Amino acid sequence: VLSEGEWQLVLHVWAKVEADVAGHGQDILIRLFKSHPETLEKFDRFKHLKTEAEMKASEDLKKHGVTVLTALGAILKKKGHHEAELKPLAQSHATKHKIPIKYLEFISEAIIHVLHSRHPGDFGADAQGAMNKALELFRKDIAAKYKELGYQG
Ligand code: HEM
Repeated sequence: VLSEGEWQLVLHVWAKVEADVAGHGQDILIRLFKSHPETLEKFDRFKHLKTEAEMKASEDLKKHGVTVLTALGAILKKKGHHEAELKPLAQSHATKHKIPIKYLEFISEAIIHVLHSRHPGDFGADAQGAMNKALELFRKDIAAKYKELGYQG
């Protein structure tokens, strides 16, 4: 359970992200795919991209980055009361996209790296710790739905 003070830190940096959703989403997916190449293989849509320059040039990758960050933003702004938003996401990522919880850890590390790069004055250690807690709460709740469905592994 995050405290109100921890949520305020999370949402204050998140408000900065919402000024350039697409730029952040590109940086976060490119970092995920470079750091953890197994993740790129889950996207039939992107598995043709072989270089960071090709990733940066892909408008369809930039579009998906916006989709991802808009869904994450809607979850964060619920401050934990996010059951309605997580249900469908867990369901599609377990049963259709086949994404292991570990890959949600990896994309959480990529988000935190990008926020620190782009927003260092609003992403000191207090805020990094709070964002880490928010993203762990996301993963915990998705993992419980995966387990329900037979995918926690
Ligand atoms: C913060 C974490 C994430 C969020 C909020 C998120 C969000 C979304 C949303 C909103 C969609 C489209 C609606 C749907 O299918 O449910 C989607 C699609 C998808 N996601 Fe995620 N996602 C996340 C992490 C991941 C990770 C880590 C992977 C792979 C490693 C992944 C793989 C996919 C795939 C393969 C699709 C379908 C893309 C396509 O072919 O159109 N997601 N995601």
